[PDB]
Amino acid sequence: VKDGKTLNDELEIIEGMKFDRGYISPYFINTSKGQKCEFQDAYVLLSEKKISSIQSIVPALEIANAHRKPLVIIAEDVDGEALSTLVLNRLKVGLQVVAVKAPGFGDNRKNQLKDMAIATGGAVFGEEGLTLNLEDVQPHDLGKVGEVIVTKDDAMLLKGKGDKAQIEKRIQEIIE
Amino acid sequence: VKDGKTLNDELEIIEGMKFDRGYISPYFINTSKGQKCEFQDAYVLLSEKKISSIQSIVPALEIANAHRKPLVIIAEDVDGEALSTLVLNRLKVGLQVVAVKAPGFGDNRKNQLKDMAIATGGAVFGEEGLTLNLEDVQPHDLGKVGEVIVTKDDAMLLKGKGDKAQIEKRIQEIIE
Amino acid sequence: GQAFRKFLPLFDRVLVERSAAETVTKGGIMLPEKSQGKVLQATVVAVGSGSKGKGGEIQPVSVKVGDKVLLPEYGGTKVVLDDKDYFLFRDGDILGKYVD
Amino acid sequence: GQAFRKFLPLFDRVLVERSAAETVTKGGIMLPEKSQGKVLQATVVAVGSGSKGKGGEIQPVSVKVGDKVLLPEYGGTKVVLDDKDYFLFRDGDILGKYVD
Amino acid sequence: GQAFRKFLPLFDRVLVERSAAETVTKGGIMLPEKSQGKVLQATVVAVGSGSKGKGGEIQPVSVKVGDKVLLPEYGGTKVVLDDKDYFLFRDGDILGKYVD
Amino acid sequence: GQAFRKFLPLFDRVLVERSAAETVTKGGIMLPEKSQGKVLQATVVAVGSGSKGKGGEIQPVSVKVGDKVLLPEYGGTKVVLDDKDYFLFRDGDILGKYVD
Repeated sequence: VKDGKTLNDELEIIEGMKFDRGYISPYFINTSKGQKCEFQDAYVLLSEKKISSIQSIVPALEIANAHRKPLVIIAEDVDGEALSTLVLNRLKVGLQVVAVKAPGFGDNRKNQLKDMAIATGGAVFGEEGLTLNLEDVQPHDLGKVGEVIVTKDDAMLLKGKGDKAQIEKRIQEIIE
Repeated sequence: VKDGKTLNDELEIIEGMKFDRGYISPYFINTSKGQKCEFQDAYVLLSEKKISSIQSIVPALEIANAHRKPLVIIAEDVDGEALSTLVLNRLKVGLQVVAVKAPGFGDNRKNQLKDMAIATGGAVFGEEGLTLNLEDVQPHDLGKVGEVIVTKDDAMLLKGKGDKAQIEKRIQEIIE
Repeated sequence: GQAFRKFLPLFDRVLVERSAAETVTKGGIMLPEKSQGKVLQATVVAVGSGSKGKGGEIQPVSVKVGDKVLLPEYGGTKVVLDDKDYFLFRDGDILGKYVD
Repeated sequence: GQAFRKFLPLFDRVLVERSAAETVTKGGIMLPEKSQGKVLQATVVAVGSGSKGKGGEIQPVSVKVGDKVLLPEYGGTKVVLDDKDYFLFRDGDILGKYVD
Repeated sequence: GQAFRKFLPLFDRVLVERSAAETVTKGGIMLPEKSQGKVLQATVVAVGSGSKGKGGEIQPVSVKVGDKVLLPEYGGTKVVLDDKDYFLFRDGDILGKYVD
Repeated sequence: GQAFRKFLPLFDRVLVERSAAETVTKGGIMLPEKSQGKVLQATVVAVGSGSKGKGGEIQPVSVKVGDKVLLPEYGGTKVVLDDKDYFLFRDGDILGKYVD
């Protein structure tokens, strides 16, 4: 329950996977609408630690541009260098990308990004004891989500092709 | 006596050797159950000071993998390097290991690790005036335990093949 | 030694031009300018006559004009010719030659 | 002196390739990547023509191509050839040769 | 110059092995390991061919293999051969020879 | 060059022994041990064969064994022979000779 603002009561059913965090740079808006970045059948790059340099970010964008699909970059943060590369590729010829930070303070995000990965199907990069790096990515290593909405304060992934037989195992893990 | 939470009284008999300290990395869980690492007929590596480098930790794991038995690593702490080696060996092919810090806080840990060693049968590494190092270990230098349970807040060793004729001498020492 | 447009290096110096800036990537992506640093591959355009240190006869420079070379990282003086930046190194400092 | 793929080191420089990364151990365990540093054992692939310092005639490099050598720890420049990192040392800096 | 087990130093380097660790004392007492440092007495096992600096002909190393020598304190590189630590010094750095 | 008890210095090194400790004074008083420093007067007992630096033929050491010399203050390595501390200097570092 929250303190509403209208005169009546309202039931809002937040559906899918939504977290209270929006895009970083206000240049990814391709909607011509109420300040939204809207993708369909997009890739997902889930990184635990920051994407600092132009080196680490280039292979994922290469894969995305080769396959010609949009890309969301859910990471701890996008440094100014990779951010500048992303914005540059966006404002000219038109690679479809968008970037967002992680959901939770320090420890919760390490689990929540893994949940997002297995819900969409992929691998979190930069994990402590997994030794997965951004430089060696592959098209089967990126998550796939049907529809993505990113406004200035919240991101929503809706349809993650994430192998439900394994998200069910995750659900059992978290319920136990 | 403790402040219970249920409506009735309860008698809880903590059996074996239990200390209020759980596993470090939440990747050693091989239970598919209530967040437990459960071993049977495991080795025990008791270290007084930290296990920092990959150098010191490798021979014990070599012995464990050669004999094909699980391993518990009770030390003052497991540094990020040896921790990463352990987690890497765990998440892939599947060496059975688990690590925990020491029960005591000061000199009491220096006595309690020795008690655990002689209760399971082995040698505490890093002792002040004993000159026992991790780099030169042997299969008869590791403790042996029948059953081990490690949850997120407490570790329990149950059956230590520790030469009861000497643990009795220890008991006489501590009673005096 | 051979000269360039109204310029001639002295006793050892080699005047070279750095190669392209590498704006875009190999496959399909495109890069900014604050990154990418200074390219280490260059072409030699001016060569000093000969080495002063050599006793008696001068020891001529080994890298001949029109070659591609792998420059070092630090050593080098910025000269401007015709509003084009060229870099003057010493012949010992040039790491490798791209012979092919 | 002998060259490499469109590359040829200058006077004393020698271009070598570091050996394997040593991912797993001898017996049965397997290691991370942040550890294990840079391998000091390498193979020489490119050799400069001769030593500039030698008076009159050039003094040729002694480590010949195709040999295994124990590299030093610090000295060395990173070159990239065909998207493979090779390291250019000086011939004096190469510690030992694995003759066998 | 003479080699060792699949190893050969370059131009001056000498591969020696430090002597025993001196665990116990002379009379009857025994010592720890954090003490006793690194023993300065060693035996030479590998010797480089000859000195690069010497003009024309190479100047061969003076300490011959199989000798005992008083090593210096600081200078020296750690090499590992057959899982045994050997130390590579320069021939100028070796203080004295235990001739007897 | 001449050797000592199972010891022989390398090219320029010279092995000397410092003189007495000067416990008491000249007239009638006596002194402590924390004072009086290290005596600078010594006797040469071991001498290296010759100077490596000399071109072609080796240049033999000038101070011959059995001489008294005025040592410098700083330079010198501590060697232990037969549980007696001897000091290895270089021949250039020895200040003067007590000829008489």
